[PDB]
Amino acid sequence: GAMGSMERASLIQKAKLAEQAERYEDMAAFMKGAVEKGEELSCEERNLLSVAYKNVVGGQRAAWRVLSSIEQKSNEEGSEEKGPEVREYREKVETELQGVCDTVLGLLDSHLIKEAGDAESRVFYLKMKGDYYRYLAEVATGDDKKRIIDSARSAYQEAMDISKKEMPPTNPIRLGLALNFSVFHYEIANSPEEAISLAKTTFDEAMADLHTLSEDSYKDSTLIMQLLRDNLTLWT
Amino acid sequence: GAMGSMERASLIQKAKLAEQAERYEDMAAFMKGAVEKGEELSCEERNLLSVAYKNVVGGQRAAWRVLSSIEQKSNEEGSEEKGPEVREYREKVETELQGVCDTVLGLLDSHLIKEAGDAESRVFYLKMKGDYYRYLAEVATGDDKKRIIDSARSAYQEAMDISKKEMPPTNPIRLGLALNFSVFHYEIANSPEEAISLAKTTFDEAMADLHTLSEDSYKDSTLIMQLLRDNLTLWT
Amino acid sequence: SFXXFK
Amino acid sequence: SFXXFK
Ligand SMILES: [Mg+2]
Ligand SMILES: [Mg+2]
Ligand SMILES: [Mg+2]
Ligand SMILES: [Mg+2]
Repeated sequence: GAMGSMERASLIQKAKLAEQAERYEDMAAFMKGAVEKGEELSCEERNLLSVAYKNVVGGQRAAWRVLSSIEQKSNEEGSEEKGPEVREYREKVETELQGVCDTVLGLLDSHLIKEAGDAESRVFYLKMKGDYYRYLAEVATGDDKKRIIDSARSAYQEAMDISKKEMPPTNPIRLGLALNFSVFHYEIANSPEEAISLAKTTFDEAMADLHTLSEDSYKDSTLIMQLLRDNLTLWT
Repeated sequence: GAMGSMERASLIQKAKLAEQAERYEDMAAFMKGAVEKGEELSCEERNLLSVAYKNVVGGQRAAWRVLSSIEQKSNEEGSEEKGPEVREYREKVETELQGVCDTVLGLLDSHLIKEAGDAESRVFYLKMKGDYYRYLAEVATGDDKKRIIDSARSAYQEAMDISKKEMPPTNPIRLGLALNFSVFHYEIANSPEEAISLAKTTFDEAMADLHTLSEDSYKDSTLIMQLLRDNLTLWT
Repeated sequence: SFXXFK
Repeated sequence: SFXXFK
């Protein structure tokens, strides 16, 4: 493990630099080495981890979608045989994507989730687990697709259960979890009504709690509530 | 060489897909494998090669500049000692950048330039040689800096010499070469007056030749002439 | 979807 | 600076 010779604090330091330089592969590798030091992550460090791998897998997912779209057009009416190259390259990007998700899932299993006792950290990491299974779901086609989907569902649900018990309904992690689980329902689970019910209930419960908030926290929560609003306007 | 088992045509095909997916590292590796097949490149293939490596090194250069800026601020007045990490990471990006340039320079020496007999191809590749030495110049500091700069100068000049003899002054490769050699003068060679003289002479000679052009070629040439205009407005 | 809380 | 001619 090639970050093994770097100080934990230096990895975190370089992750922040990598973010500034928009060098997100680097950022993710620095944060992976930081996790493998074996210590729990602080709030700020958890944010670095998720921003890094979100950017990395986000480019992969965008590329996969472009290539999957081309490949579907190669299957269509009046479409000239172009060889195995579109499939081949979509598969190469897919396998790369799948390896990033497996790497993130591996960090969470070994051993971030099990050492996360506080609600803010446990919910954060279980939401990540749901998110990275959801990205595997987006590209899965075999039999295993159902099992990937269930695994995403199960992480999101455990996270939902904890967040409802332990966090205010304006909490930005709770809000973002609900948003993403609703996206899961709409885009993965073929459950748009659940997606809409969850987004609306989450939005309405946060609205009723905003009065408890300082001006800065109000800003943090209403940003994500707007994202719920955006999906509901898209979905209805 | 890990593209060695792929068909030349399949590499070109996948390079085009990679461009569409904005997967430019991939695109560059496909085009490197295509070059190493040993055949001359067509016009369209030469464009793929330069778009690919421009995007790759362009991200590197942007990152290097961010990190070099941070590092210079760490050297300033009232600036707290932060350790060797900013330097270390700027060096890592620098070395990566230097390897991409060396890879491009290596393709041109082995053996694109020497087999390029036509003016459009020879000028294209010598401009690339100038460009990738100029990127090495941007980060060079040792004694070798002068020699890198001369090497950039020398490629640009040979390309300028051929383009003047063999191409119309509206030719987009000739125009882009002049633009970049002028940037070389301004940004690398500490010769802003030369930079301005070259941009203005190039612009004025193209303007007088635009009447010879079809509507599509007029569009191609005036785009780059506008870029000359932009630099002159920046520089004067 | 949404993922770096202030 | 400038580098894919139509
Ligand atoms: Mg230590
Ligand atoms: Mg596959
Ligand atoms: Mg062959
Ligand atoms: Mg160096």
